This record gives sequence, C-alpha cells and structure tokens, in this order.
Amino acid sequence: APKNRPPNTAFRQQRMRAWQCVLTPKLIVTVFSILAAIYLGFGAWLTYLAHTVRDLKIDYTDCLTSAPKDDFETIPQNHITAHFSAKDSTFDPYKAQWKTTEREVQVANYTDNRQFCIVRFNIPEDLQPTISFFYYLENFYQNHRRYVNSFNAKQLLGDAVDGKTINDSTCDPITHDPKGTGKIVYPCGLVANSIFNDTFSSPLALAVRNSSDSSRPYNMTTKGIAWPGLKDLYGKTSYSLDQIVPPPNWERRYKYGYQENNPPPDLKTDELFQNWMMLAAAPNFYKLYQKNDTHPMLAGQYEIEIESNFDVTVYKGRKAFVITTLSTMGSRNIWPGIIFLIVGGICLVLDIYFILSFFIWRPRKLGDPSYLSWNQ
Amino acid sequence: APRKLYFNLPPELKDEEGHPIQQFPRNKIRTAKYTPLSFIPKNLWFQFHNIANIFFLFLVILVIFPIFGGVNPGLNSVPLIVIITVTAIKDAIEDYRRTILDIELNNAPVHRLSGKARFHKDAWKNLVVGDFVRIYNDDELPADIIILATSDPDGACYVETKNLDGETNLKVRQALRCGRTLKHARDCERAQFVIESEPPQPNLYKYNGAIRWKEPREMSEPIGIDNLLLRGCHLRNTEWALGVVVFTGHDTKIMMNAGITPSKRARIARELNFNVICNFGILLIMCLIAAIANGIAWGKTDASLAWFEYGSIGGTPALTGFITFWAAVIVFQNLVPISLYISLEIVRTLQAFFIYSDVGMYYEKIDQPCIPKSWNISDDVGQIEYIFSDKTGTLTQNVMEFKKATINGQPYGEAYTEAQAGMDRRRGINVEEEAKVIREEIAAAKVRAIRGLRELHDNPYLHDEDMTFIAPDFVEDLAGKNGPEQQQATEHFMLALALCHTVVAEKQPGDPPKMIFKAQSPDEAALVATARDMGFTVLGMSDGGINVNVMGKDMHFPVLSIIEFNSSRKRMSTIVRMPDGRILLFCKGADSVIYSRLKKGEQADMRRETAQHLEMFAVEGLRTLCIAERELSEEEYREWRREHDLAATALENREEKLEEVADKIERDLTLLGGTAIEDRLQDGVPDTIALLADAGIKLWVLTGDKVETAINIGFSCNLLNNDMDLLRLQVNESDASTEDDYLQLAEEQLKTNLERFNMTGDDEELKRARKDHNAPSPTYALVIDGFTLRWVLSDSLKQKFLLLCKQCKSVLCCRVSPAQKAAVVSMVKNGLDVMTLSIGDGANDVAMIQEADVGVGIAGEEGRQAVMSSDFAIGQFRFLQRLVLVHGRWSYRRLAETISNFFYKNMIWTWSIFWYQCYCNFDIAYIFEYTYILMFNLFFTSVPVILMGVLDQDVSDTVSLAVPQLYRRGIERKEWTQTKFWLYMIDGVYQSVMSFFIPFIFVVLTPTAAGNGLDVSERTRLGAYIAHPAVITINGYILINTYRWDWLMLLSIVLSDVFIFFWTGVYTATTYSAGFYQAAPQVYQELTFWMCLIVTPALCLLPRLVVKCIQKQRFPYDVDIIREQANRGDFAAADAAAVA
Ligand SMILES: *[C@@H]1O[C@H](CO)[C@@H](O[C@@H]2O[C@H](CO)[C@@H](O[C@@H]3O[C@H](CO)[C@@H](O)[C@H](O[C@H]4O[C@H](CO)[C@@H](O)[C@H](O)[C@@H]4O)[C@@H]3O)[C@H](O)[C@H]2NC(C)=O)[C@H](O)[C@H]1NC(C)=O
Ligand SMILES: *[C@@H]1O[C@H](CO)[C@@H](O[C@@H]2O[C@H](CO)[C@@H](O[C@@H]3O[C@H](CO)[C@@H](O)[C@H](O)[C@@H]3O)[C@H](O)[C@H]2NC(C)=O)[C@H](O)[C@H]1NC(C)=O
Ligand SMILES: *[C@@H]1O[C@H](CO)[C@@H](O[C@@H]2O[C@H](CO)[C@@H](O)[C@H](O)[C@H]2NC(C)=O)[C@H](O)[C@H]1NC(C)=O
Ligand SMILES: *[C@@H]1O[C@H](CO)[C@@H](O)[C@H](O)[C@H]1NC(C)=O
Ligand SMILES: *[C@@H]1O[C@H](CO)[C@@H](O)[C@H](O)[C@H]1NC(C)=O
Ligand code: BEF
Ligand SMILES: [Mg+2]
Repeated sequence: APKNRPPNTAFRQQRMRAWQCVLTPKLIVTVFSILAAIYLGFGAWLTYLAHTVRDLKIDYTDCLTSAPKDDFETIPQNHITAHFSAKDSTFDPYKAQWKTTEREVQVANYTDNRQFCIVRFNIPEDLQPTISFFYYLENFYQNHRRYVNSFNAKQLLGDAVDGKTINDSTCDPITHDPKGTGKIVYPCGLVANSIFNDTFSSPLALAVRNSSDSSRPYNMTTKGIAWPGLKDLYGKTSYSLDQIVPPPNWERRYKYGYQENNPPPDLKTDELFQNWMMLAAAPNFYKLYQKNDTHPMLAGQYEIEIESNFDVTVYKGRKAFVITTLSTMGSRNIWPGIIFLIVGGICLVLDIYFILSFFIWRPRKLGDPSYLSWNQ
Repeated sequence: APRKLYFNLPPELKDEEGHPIQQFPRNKIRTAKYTPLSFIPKNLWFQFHNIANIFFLFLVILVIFPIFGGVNPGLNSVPLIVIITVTAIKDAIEDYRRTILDIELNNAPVHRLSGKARFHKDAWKNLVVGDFVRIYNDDELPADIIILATSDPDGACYVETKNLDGETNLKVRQALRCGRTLKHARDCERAQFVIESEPPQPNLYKYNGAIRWKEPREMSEPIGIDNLLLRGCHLRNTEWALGVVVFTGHDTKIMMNAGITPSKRARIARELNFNVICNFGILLIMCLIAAIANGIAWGKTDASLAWFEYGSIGGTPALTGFITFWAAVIVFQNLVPISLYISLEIVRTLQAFFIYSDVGMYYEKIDQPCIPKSWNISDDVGQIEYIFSDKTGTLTQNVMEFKKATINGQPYGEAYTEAQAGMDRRRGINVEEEAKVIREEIAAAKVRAIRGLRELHDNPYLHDEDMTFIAPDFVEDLAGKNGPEQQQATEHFMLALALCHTVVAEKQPGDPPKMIFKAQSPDEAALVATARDMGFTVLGMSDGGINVNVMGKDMHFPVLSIIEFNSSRKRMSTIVRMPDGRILLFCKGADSVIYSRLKKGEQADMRRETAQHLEMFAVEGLRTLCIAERELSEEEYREWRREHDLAATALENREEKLEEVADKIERDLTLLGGTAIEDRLQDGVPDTIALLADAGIKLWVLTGDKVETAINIGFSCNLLNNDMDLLRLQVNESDASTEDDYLQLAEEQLKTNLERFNMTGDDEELKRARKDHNAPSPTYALVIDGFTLRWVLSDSLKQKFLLLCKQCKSVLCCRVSPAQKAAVVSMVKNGLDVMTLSIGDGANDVAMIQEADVGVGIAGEEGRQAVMSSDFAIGQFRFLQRLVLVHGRWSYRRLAETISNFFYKNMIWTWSIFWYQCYCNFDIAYIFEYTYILMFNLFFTSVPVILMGVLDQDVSDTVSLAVPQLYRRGIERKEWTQTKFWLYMIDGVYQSVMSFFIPFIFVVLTPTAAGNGLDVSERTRLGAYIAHPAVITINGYILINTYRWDWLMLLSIVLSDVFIFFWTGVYTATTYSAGFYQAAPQVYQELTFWMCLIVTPALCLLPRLVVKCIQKQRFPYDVDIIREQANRGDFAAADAAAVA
C-alpha cells in the first residue's frame, strides 16, 4: 500500500472554488456604471450638505496692532469671511466695526490690566441650534516631535507623582520650578504651558429695535464642549497645593502661585484645557471654545468682547474666531462634494468611452488566435 | 598525494605521530549545506548576501543611542531577531531533511573485516582505508576497492557502470593474479602484502598502482582499471568479490566531481538586491531633504517654535538638522522593507510545499511525490531554457526489447511506437483514432502469433505478455507456409540467435517455468529472450556446448570455440559443430562491421534489400545488429585453432596476436539477417520533449555512452530527424599527435562550421547572441564526443564553440566525462546570460546538477547519488512537463507580482508619512498612534499579498500543458523587468499623495468636521482617517492585480480590513492608550469618515484599473487571450479527460 500519496484534497491540489476575474467588456461597463452612479449621487448629497451650513470668520490681530481706542472703525475686507445664503438682508456681513481698550480687570486678588478688543459683527439670518464657536490659530505648530510627548499623564489624571519622575520625564525644560526653590510644576509639559490665553465674552446682541433693551446676551456655554472620554482621562489634583506652581506663562494669571484663593484648576471641569491638550494636526487648526444647543441665534448686530491676551503676531501667526453651524457632515467644507463629483465624472466619462470603444467601435472579438504573438 | 598501504608492519619512516601523515578522509559523505557545529556562521553569512540586512542591522544598532524616537528593546529589535530566527529555522529544517536522507545512505551495510576476523555487517562510514571488504550480488559499492578474489575462478566479476558512465553493458573486471586464492572469509589475516597507489584522479579510465606480495620474495603487478571496482558500480554475475578498500571519502572518482551542494540562489534575489539599493538611495535623498528643511525651519527666531518651545535638540541648527536626518532615517525605514525578506521566504516555502503535494507528479512504483530539496529556487524553473539531460538513466528505462528483424530480405516488425505516434499526429495525418486502431491490430497480431506458436510444438517456457517480437508472418513462414525454403531461412536464423550468444540460463520453478537469461549486456539478453519465444529455447552449457530445445525436441551442440565481444571488435563470433556434421561459424555485430567481412560478389539483391531495411530500422531509432555465417572446414578449423592457441602462448603482445589470428577466419561470410533491438524510453518522453521544445526550451542530450547509441536515442525521442544536416566535430585522437595540432584541427572544423552557418566567432557575434531568444534553424544537429569536446573547451574555441552550439538545433555529446558535463553546463550558463536546468540520474549527473541553475534528480533506483544533491527529486521524466510548465511559469509570475505589489505597498505607506512630515516642518512626528505603524505591515496587510503570491494561478493546471507557448514569457524574463518595478513605485507614490491629501482635506480644511461638532482634526484622529482607507486601498490593489479570486484570498482581504476596524474599536476602549481613549465611537460614527473611506480607495485604484482594462482590451497578452479562450470553452475537453 502506498502511504506517501499526497492527500487529494481540493486545497492541496490548488482546486479551491474561485472566480476567474476576466475583464470582458460586459464586466467593466457595469463596474464603471455603478461607480459613476454612486459617486455622482454622494457628490450631489455632500454638495447640498456643505451648502446647507453657514458661518462667519473674523480675524482680530490688528486689534492689538491697529484698532482705534475710542471710535468704532470698520474692519478691512481681508478679515471677514462670511458664508451666508440669504444675501442682502437688513443686515449684511462684511461690515463689522471694532475697537480696542486697555481695561483694568480683577482675577483673584490683584486686578491686573489686560487689553481688550470689541467686535460688532452682524449676522443677517437666523441660525438654528448647536451654534459652535471656534478659535483659529494660523502658523502655530502643535505637531512637533518634542512638543507632542511633553506632558505627564498621571498628573493630568490627578496624582502627586513625584519630584524625581516628573523631573527627568519627556517634558524636560519646564518640569521644575523656574525660580530658586525646588517645587514641581503642576502641568509639567510645554503643551499645557502654551494654552490659548484669549478670552471670548459672549455675543451681546445689540438692540435690534424689536426688544429695544440694549443687552441681549446670547448666552453660549463652555461646558460639555469635549468628548466625555477626555473627562474620563483627567481629574482633580492630589497635590498638597504646597509644591506646585504655574510653569512659566500662567504667571500673569497666577501672579502669586497656587493658593487658597487662586487654586490649582481641576481638569475634569476645565474643558477648554481638554480641547487644547488634544493636539491638532496642521498648523492652521481650529479649536472649539463655546456652543449652544437649545436656542437659535437671530439676525442681529451682535457684539463680542475678545480679551486679546495671546500675542500672536510675534511669530507672524494669525488668530480668528468662527461661529459655524453644523450638519450631519460637519462644518462647511466644499471640497468633499467637489472630490466626489470629480471622481464620479471621470468614472462616467471612462464608462462612456469604454462602452463606445467596446460596443459601437471595433469590439476585438474575444480570444482570437491572431494577437497571440506566436501567430504573426 | 600519492599514497601507500600496508597489510600485515607499518613503514618506520612514518613513526608514531608521523604515521598519520597521508590523512585520508572519512568515508562519510556530506551533501548537507551545514554542519551542526558551523551552521550558524554559514547561514548568517548566507542570509546577509541580501544587502538590506546590513541596513537593518545598522538601523537596529542605531536606535540604541537614546536620542531618536523609538526606544531600542522591543519595537525595533524584536523584528530583526525574529526574522533571522525564523529564516534560520526554515533553512535548518531543510538542511536536516537533506541530512536525514544523507545519514540513511551512510548506514548502508557492508561486510567488513584487519581486526574483526570475520566479515561482519557494518556501515559505510566505518570503512577506513586498508580494510578488507566482501561484496555480494547487486550490492552498491561503498568505496573505490581493488579486487583480490571472487566467486568464480579466473577473477571475472561484472560491474554495471551505468551509475558512473552511461554504458549499459556489464563490464568485466579481473582479480589480480596472485592473491585470488583467498576464498575464505578469515584467511586474510595471513595475507601479508603491500599496495602502492597514485594520487586521486577524476579521470575514470586512468589508474595505476602496484602490489608487493612479499619461496616468494618480491612481486609486482600493475593494476589498471581492470582491477578497480568503482563506488557507484553494481557487482553482478558473481556471488562474492573479496576486495580491499583503497579509496574512501572524497578520494573516490564518484565524489571528486562535486563540491558540497553549492547553495543556489533564486536569480530574482539579485535583481531584488539592486532594487533594494535603489530604494535605499531614494530613502537617503528624502531624508536629506528632511534634514535640510528641518534645520532651516529650526534656525529661525520668527517661527512659533522659538517662543513656545524652548528648544533645540542640539545647541545649533546644524546639529538639530543632523539629529533629524538620522531620526527620519529611522522613520522612513520601510523604503527598504524589512518585511520583504520574511515575506519572500514564506511565499517560497509555501510554493515548494504546493509542489510537494501534487498528485499529477506522484510516481507509484517508487511511492514518492516531487519532493523539493531547495525551497529557494521554486521560481527559477519559470525562466529556464537549456535543459541538459542524461541519456542512459533519465530518458531510457534501460529495458531492451526485440522488435524487428530482416532475414533473407524479409522484414518482420509488426510494431508501433509512441515516438512515431507523436511524429505523425503532429502533422495532419493519423490524429487520434489511428493510434487506437493500430494498437488493436498489434494486439490482434500478437494473439494470432501466440496461437500459431501453440499450433507448433508445445512451449511451456513461452509466456504471453512476456514477448515483444510479434510477427504472425514469421510464425506462418516458420511453419512452412509461403515457401519450403523461407522456412529453412527463418529456422536457421532463430537457431543462430540461439548459437552466437554467451547467455547463462536459469529455470524458475513453479507455474510454467519462465526461464531467466543472465548475459553480459541486455542486448544479447533480449536477443536470446526472443530466441526462446519462437521455439529454440536455450538451456545450460552441459559440459559440451549449448543445449537448444528446438520445437519441443532437445539438441546438444558441442561449441568448438567462441571469440568474445570487445569495444574495438564491434562484433563477436562462435564456431560450433552442428548436429548435421558440418561445423559453422556465426559472427554477429554492428551493421557496418559485417558488411566489411562478406564474400564479395554475391546476393546483390538480398544484401541491398537488407541494407535498405537496416537503414529504415536505424532511422526508426532501433539498434540494429547483423548476423553472418560461414561453413568452416574441419582442417581449416583445427589449423586456425593451432594458430589461436599459439598466439595465446606468446605472453608478450598476446592480445594483438589473438586479434590478428582471429581476423583471418572471419573474412568470407554471408548475411543470415539483421536484428533490430530497441532500448525502451520512459513513458511520455517523446511527448515531454515535444512539449518542452514547443515552449522555447532547447534540450541538449549529453550522455557518457557511445556515439551511435546517442544518435539512436536522438531518433527515438524525435530529437533527430530525417531532414537534418549532421555536424560531427571530431579530432580523432590520432596516436601521438602534437597537441597544438589537436587545437588547430579543432579550430579549422569550428571555422568551417561557423562559416557555413554564415558567420564566425569574432566576439561581435556574441554580444548579438546574448540578446537573442529564438528557436534556431530546425535542421541541424551537433554530435561531438568527449575528446573533441575536451579540445574545444580550452581557451578561445569555447566562444566559437558556443556560437556553433547556438545555431544547431540539437546537441548530442558522447562518452563525455562528469567534469566535461559540468564544463558544458558552465559554458552555456556563463558564456550566455541564460538560465539552465540539468536533469540526471548518477554521478556524472551530480556534477552536472550542482553546476546548473536548477538540478533535477531521477529516482531511478540506482542508488540516489544524484537525488541527494538535486534541487528537485522527480520519479520519471514525464513529470518534468508538469513541473516546468505548471509549477514553473506559475511560481515565476507569482514571485514577480508579489515583490512588485510589495514595493508598492511599502511605498504608499512611507510616502504618506513623508507628506505629513511636509506639513509639520519635517520634524519627524508620527501621525499613526505608534501602534498602527507597529501592526500595519504585520497584521493589516501581509496576508493578502502573501496569499496572492502563494495561491494565485493565471490559466489552469491543464490549460498550461495545453498551451506551452506562454512559457516563452518566462524565457525572455519579461515578468520581473525593471519597468514593472519603477511603474509600481510611481503608482505607490501617486496613491500615497491621494490617500493622504484626501482625508487631510476632509478633516483639516474645515472647523472640526464631526457632525455634532467636536475635535476630530486631532493629530491621531486624522491618523485613523488616513490609515483605514489606506489599508482598504492596499488590499484592493493587491486584489485587483490577481487573476483568480478564490475563497482564501477574499476571506483574507475581508478579515484584514475587519481586523483593522476591530483592533481600533477594541484598543480605544481603555485608558491605557490615552491618545486613543475612545477613538472608535467618535471616528466611526462620523460621516466624513465613511465618505473618505469610500472615495480614497477608488481615487487610488482608478488609474491602474483603467490601465488594466484598456491594456486587456486594446492591447492583449498571451495569457490574456488564453484565459479569454479557456473561460468559455476550448479546453473543457482536456479538463474532463484528465479529471476522469
Ligand atoms: C498667555 O500666554 C502667552 C504665551 O504663553 C503669554 O505671553 C508670555 O508671557 C511670558 C511671561 O509671563 C513671556 O515670557 C517672558 O519672555 C521674555 C522675553 O523673552 C523674557 O525676558 C521673560 O523672562 C524674564 O521674566 C521672567 C518672569 O518674571 C523671569 O523669570 C526671567 O528671569 C526674566 O526676568 C519671560 O521669559 C512669554 O514670552 C510670553 N509669550 C509670548 C508669545 O510673548 C501671556 O502672558 C499669557 N497671558 C496670561 C494672562 O496668562
Ligand atoms: C529636580 O531637579 C532640580 C534641578 O537639579 C533640583 O534642584 C534644586 O533642588 C534643591 C533641593 O530642594 C533646591 O534647593 C533648596 O534651594 C533653596 C534656595 O532657594 C535652598 O535655600 C534650600 O536649602 C534648598 O537647597 C534648589 O533650589 C533647586 N534648584 C532648581 C534650579 O530647581 C530638584 O531638587 C529636583 N527635584 C527633586 C525632588 O530632587
Ligand atoms: C443659549 O442662549 C440662550 C440666550 O437666551 C439661553 O437662554 C437663556 O438662558 C439663561 C440661563 O442660562 C436664562 O436665564 C435666560 O432667561 C434665557 N433667555 C432666554 C431668552 O431664553 C439658553 O439657555 C442657552 N442655551 C444653551 C444650551 O446654552
Ligand atoms: C492675594 O493673596 C496672596 C496670598 O493669599 C497674597 O500674598 C497677595 O498679596 C494677595 N493680593 C494682594 C493684592 O495683596
Ligand atoms: C450667561 O449665563 C451665566 C450663568 O447664569 C452667567 O454667569 C453669565 O453672566 C451669562 N452671560 C452674560 C454675558 O451675562
Ligand atoms: F550514466 Be548516464 F546515462 F550519464
Ligand atoms: Mg545517468
């Protein structure tokens, strides 16, 4: 009896069930037809979507640079980017006045003096809820190799890790006390150091002469502004408030240190900190600041008070704010629609050319022993 | 190193610690590539022949410096150690299979003795030089042994040399004169004598030595080959041959023509090595771009990096650019892919497995499939031409039948050949049914001839289906029909075929006793075996001469004398006194040797008809023989015998005097008839050769056998033909010719032959012959023996010789030496830029096999001296078509497509990373969450491409045998060019551009595209956004490029994509990651995610889909059209016929 007989399976003998993917022009015409159909459909859909949302972006670096001090001068047109369908209403965007003012404010004890800008921007139509409010930072690179690994995780989680492990961690230059003493910084990275410092004071809707009272504060919240998982990442600190200090740049805010009146901010609630410490990808990123889910902003000449605390033209950067309204797709991005339409259009024109060159023009009947290249 | 041997006191001139000089190798034989004690360094140096491993080892020792990105212990050092270890494990397992069959051979038993006082059974390895040895019938010989005695007196043993030299006949060997008398097994311990020998020489038929047999004082008996039993020779017609082992180990001429299984490499590895170097070049170029741009951007006091990041990785922009350079070299490591070599090892091993488990190449009589022995080279078999072939072992089974005869001008063949069947069915005539009806006529004639024989005297020794000379006309002519004189003619002829022989007859009792015929060559064995199947069966020489049982009645012949066969005589004779009183001399031999010894001026029509019939028979591939007779006289016989025994008594120059006296009696003769014996080919060998020659392969039969048998086999196999000029390059080793005249004669022959081919070997008509792949002029053959071959392979004639051998359609070397086999293979292999297969069955064949690119052994049961050193081990020649035509073009196309798609894959990955670096001031920041990069090339994408390489097939297992011309595309090496590589890399770069800049656009050119509105523009969420569509794109491109979408391939594609989704969704549900804490619920549930997931794979696979469909329609392939044909039908006949 023969024992070395190789098993006559249908896999060992390479006989598995299969489909010989011959590209006869009854198979590729249908492929290109279905691709063109699906992609032109999705392109029309996404174009309608990216046209159903509407927004307004205003840049405000010349506030500290060149805004006037007592009169509401107009903003040049290279700052207003307003996508609003219902054009030529009683209000029209691209006409916003703006004025800066050095103001003596209080924080905990010492009443420091910051510098403010005030922007009167008019939206011409209502925008239904979930009106978000992002800030925009050009030429800011959060995506560097040393920058993106520079923080302690357990510390943000809420912990008193050590004075040694924090001292030699990947957050090298900013992990110990800048002054003489040997305290340890609470957020020990330079990713938490450079957090955006401007402060947006919610749109005070000027009197539209319907409710003629001067103030109509469209109260937008800054809570529930990040993913709940982030809240599961952070936590109030276990440090004794004795050995922690703002790293170098919260000084103009914690001008005396972490104390019983200026306490170390709990991170599970500080949601703007949670938005910042998730590192953006490009240098021209947006980030979420406020929102409102339960009431529609009406057409009106709103006014926002932007404490311009972040000196950004120092590195030729730019900063701005946007008030986009959302849809199921996202915010206004005209490019998905155009990309889908372009792919569908080229698939359609190649379908047309293939059906032509394989049905109407010469069809090159299948398998003839004339092209075999050993019959010539 | 000329050695000496002593048998019972050593020579005091080699004292203690001075006697071990003349260190003789151990009788073991190592064909394994690695020893246990030295496997590691050898295998490491072999794996590092791949240049990329140098780059990977340098990059591993470079991450130890704790300044760049990835820490050293696991991430970057586990892959190298694991890859090296699994590669070494595969190679060690393969080498151990070779080693286990090696150690199976090394334990073969031999009766050893010089210390044992008896010839106890031992193994081959236990054979020290100078130890007595006994050998029995058909025993493979352990080592080169000098004879000392044998079973029969006079010292005659027979050696079947077919394993070393392709000669079939049992060559006679003589025991040395003094010392033959040691019949016992223990009377050797008083045999005191000394042996003198010479250094080991690889020339087979040149050896000399001496013996000192110590009242005897001093003896001396030179020992040529006639005392030398070689190692592959099989001892026959002798019960015991009490020899002495003189050579052992690698001193033997059988082993002295090989290395130690020189490790072959797959010829795709080298072009792949150049491609690796080019990819490393582009890697360095892009890393230098990165370093310069990073330094330029980091040496500014105006960028936002100076303010917010207090930093520099060195107190200079130049130093930080340098650090970034090396760190980028770490990040862009996959330009020279690490996963290339392990993927290719895994693919090649699986293809070797699939070769091993194919029943379509399972030979039953030996019970083993096409077991591969080098799993690296499975793709080279898709490129080879120049299938060099042995003759005696591979092509011919070496069973010799008796087909036809021509007696009294009358032919009796009634035979048909598969050779002729193919030769006719190739043209329009006799296509299919004629074969069946003709074989039916042959069966009918066979049964009618057996019936006619039964009507004659009862023949118990005759056995149906034990006879090949079927001729009913012969039976009726011997019965008496058609003539009373023709009966006498055929009767006397069949009596002559039972008189001229020397065969020994033995009766096998039981069922009607079939008699066995032990002869000196299977030629006369077939002669006599047919001379009993038509009456006139033979018995033993019962103290007189032969006894013939003619038509049921016995006849005792006294044999007067016999003149034995020789290589120079070409004929053999015997004088016998027949019962009719008169004595008669028979002389049978070659056709052209008897036509010279014939009484002239007689039987003009008879002799011319016999000449034309032998011409027909020798053209049909049969090995003809002529028999002649002469009525000798009593006084003439006794006087010739007195001259004969007088010449025998003259001890000096005796053989020449015997040949001179024996040529005075064989001059006047007359032609009884002419036989036609056929040396049987294997099954399907003519069809195999036809199929291969249609593919594009050129087949050079180069045997070690005589010059005319080679031409016979060239006629059988249909290599030769009847419309073919013959080029016989010969420099007759004219006695004592000046050597330079040898070369001058050879040069003139080469020059006139090249002339007539209308050219010469001017070295300009070689660079135009390094780029030509065309079946040559089909009307030329080149027959050249070893001597002419030896002299045309020396300095410059070689080149000329090459050109000659390139024009002639066929080549038939003859009496060629193992070293010369290897030299011809190496001349065609190096002188041209071409691949080369060598199929063999023996020692000469092992030399030919290790020197060729692909070595195939045949398991011809002759001792696997050429199977333990081959790439593959086939059982028959007919499976070579299956192997080369199915598992060759398949494997080659598969490896080409695998490595092309693989370069594409790694290109798209690393160039997407590079574009991201472009968007972050070239400071090398991963966008892929430090685990996508870890698991990408491992899990998400490796299985689709390895499956495309292992289990993809273009046409079929049978449509490839039905259309061999497709193999031409592998001959000219058109599936792995250097434009498929560059086109695939350009494709990868384009697809990286698209598959990075589409999701980047989607989720970065807008404020937080996330539907409910939250941060998904993060550095890692964008990583998922471009890393899921990238995996789907790569697997689609690996799928679009395959031809046979089957169960496993589509299953693996689906599981790889579903596995990236599952791995994300599972790994981002815990706090352990903290960058991906919940990435699944807030990336999946978006709509831009699915929009990009469906748009980037199409936008990446659309250009090659368009190119593929158009380049199928407007321009075809050959495989394209054969698949468009075999799709509908046109090959269902072969499929249905083969499956059942
Ligand atoms: C909001 O954030 C921005 C950016 O983080 C922040 O602007 C920063 O203020 C810090 C100081 O609080 C600046 O750092 C200084 O830079 C100057 C110039 O290089 C240095 O001379 C300063 O060193 C002196 O002062 C230190 C502090 O007393 C001493 O320790 C030191 O010995 C020196 O005497 C100091 O390093 C930083 O440059 C700016 N950033 C930019 C971009 O200009 C802003 O103040 C923040 N506002 C609030 C309210 O948090
Ligand atoms: C983390 O690394 C820093 C840098 O090496 C370590 O530095 C220094 O730590 C000592 C020990 O507390 C500090 O000294 C205290 O300094 C005051 C001077 O104001 C001195 O009067 C006290 O007697 C005491 O020595 C020192 O100021 C501090 N210097 C700096 C620049 O940080 C630090 O100790 C490391 N952390 C730990 C936990 O070890
Ligand atoms: C969105 O803004 C509107 C602005 O009116 C908020 O409505 C006011 O909410 C406050 C409490 O936060 C009430 O005291 C006022 O009486 C409300 N005014 C009106 C006219 O309704 C609304 O609460 C905000 N909602 C969200 C989700 O932020
Ligand atoms: C605020 O409190 C801190 C400590 O409690 C004190 O040192 C500081 O002087 C206070 N502010 C003012 C303006 O005095
Ligand atoms: C918005 O509502 C909060 C909660 O009552 C309140 O503290 C805040 O002053 C309001 N905003 C304005 C501009 O009044
Ligand atoms: F012994 Be062979 F036919 F080279
Ligand atoms: Mg052989």
